[PDB]
Amino acid sequence: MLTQKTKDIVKATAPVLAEHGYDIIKCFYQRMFEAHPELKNVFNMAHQEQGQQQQALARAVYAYAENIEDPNSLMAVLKNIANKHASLGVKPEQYPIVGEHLLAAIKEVLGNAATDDIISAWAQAYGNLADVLMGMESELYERSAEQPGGWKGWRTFVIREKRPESDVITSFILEPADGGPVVNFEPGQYTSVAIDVPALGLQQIRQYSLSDMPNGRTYRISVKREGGGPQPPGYVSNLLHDHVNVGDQVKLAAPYGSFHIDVDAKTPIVLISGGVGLTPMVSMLKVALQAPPRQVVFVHGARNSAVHAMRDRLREAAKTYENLDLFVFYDQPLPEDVQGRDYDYPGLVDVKQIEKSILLPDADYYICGPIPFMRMQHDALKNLGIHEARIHYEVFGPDLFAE
Ligand SMILES: Cc1cc2nc3c(=O)[nH]c(=O)nc-3n(C[C@H](O)[C@H](O)[C@H](O)COP(=O)(O)OP(=O)(O)OC[C@H]3O[C@@H](n4cnc5c(N)ncnc54)[C@H](O)[C@@H]3O)c2cc1C
Ligand code: HEM
Ligand code: NA
Repeated sequence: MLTQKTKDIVKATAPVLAEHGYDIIKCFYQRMFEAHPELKNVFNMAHQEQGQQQQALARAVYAYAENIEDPNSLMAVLKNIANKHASLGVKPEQYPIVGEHLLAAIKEVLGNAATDDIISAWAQAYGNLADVLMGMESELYERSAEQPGGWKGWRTFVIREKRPESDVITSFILEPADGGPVVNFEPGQYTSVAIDVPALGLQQIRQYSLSDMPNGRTYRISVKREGGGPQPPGYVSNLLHDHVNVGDQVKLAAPYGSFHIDVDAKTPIVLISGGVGLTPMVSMLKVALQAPPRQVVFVHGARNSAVHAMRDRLREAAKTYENLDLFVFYDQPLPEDVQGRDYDYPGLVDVKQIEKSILLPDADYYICGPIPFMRMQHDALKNLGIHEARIHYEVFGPDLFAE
């Protein structure tokens, strides 16, 4: 457990670790994979643009420093990570390995700046976070195992049907190879597909949202073909499209993810969507509009009228359900689009213009859409005094630029 002095060192040096985030992880991967090549089967071997990783890593460091004094908020941010780990199959025995190589990388990259007190402070941080995560992950693993149709680790599934949806999206209907029941899931949750990639000679793992509603015997995932041209094609999405066919088998993780409506609660729900179309959003919409009345507000952030399927399905739902408010934003409306009728406000979703409508007592906020969009709204809500534990966001579905 961290003493106040230790916490002060972490807070004072976070800006420096953030600064070298990308160089640190780059060196970390290099060291760890030479010592433990087996771990390449769990980590994503696809290279990402330096600029984006740096941003993401810097944000992670600042998030820790910002919530280190608030255990309630820290646990909130950690539960999203615990779920991702459970899906990937992260084990307790792997924490010491990651810790060693990560600390060696920090010391190497920081050079002079890496004093003895700084390394020890972050070594304690790592140890504390590892302790907490392992426990949370242990609980998740345990809960799944004891669920009807649940399991731990990988379970083999067979592709029953493969249905092309468009020129880039294809759906896969999966059934367990053992023909037994499959554990339920909540819309918003995902599974992880573990598959060998010939080009790499390694196994790779990727998450995919679970489509529709649970039926006790099959799952459906919708996969968008990634990459091409300027961008090197994605490994798993193209592999699934071109080389995984009806009859083949893949390994799946049991459902995980903290992003999903709590159908037990009776508090208000605020949904902020920045591009996600009817997939699997109608499933989550259904849950939100379930019995009995719950105060629901939907904020649809679209570009304009070109694609307006989600916009209409919503006005359809808003027409019927009484406790439902809908707002539409167009970041680049058309000449034929006129405020007050085709939409409510221009530009990207700006919660500041509908504060009266979203500042509901005891509300939970669910945000989906592009990653940059989700971060933006998350931060906007924090500025309005909303607690971390009340903000929920996650990559949801095959196309975050649907409408
Ligand atoms: C919780 C969750 C749910 C998800 N749900 C869905 C879903 O329902 N449907 C879906 O389609 N996807 C979903 N995803 C995304 C999915 O997990 C994969 O990320 C996606 O399929 C792409 O994987 P890949 O193996 O094809 O690409 P990777 O090989 O991982 O490549 C990733 C990207 O990097 C680009 N790239 C590759 N090499 C380089 C390089 N050297 N320099 C620069 N750029 C490069 C690739 O073109 C691609 O765009 C979800 C993700 C999460 C976290
Ligand atoms: C105290 C230690 C740890 C912390 C704080 C940590 C934190 C994180 C964070 C913030 C993410 C991204 C979360 C997200 O995208 O939602 C992540 C991803 C990941 N973590 Fe953990 N993690 C820790 C330990 C581990 C360990 C021990 C392993 C196991 C080998 C591991 C494997 C992964 C993998 C594979 C990913 C996915 C990204 C990728 O493929 O590179 N993590 N971790
Ligand atoms: Na070690």
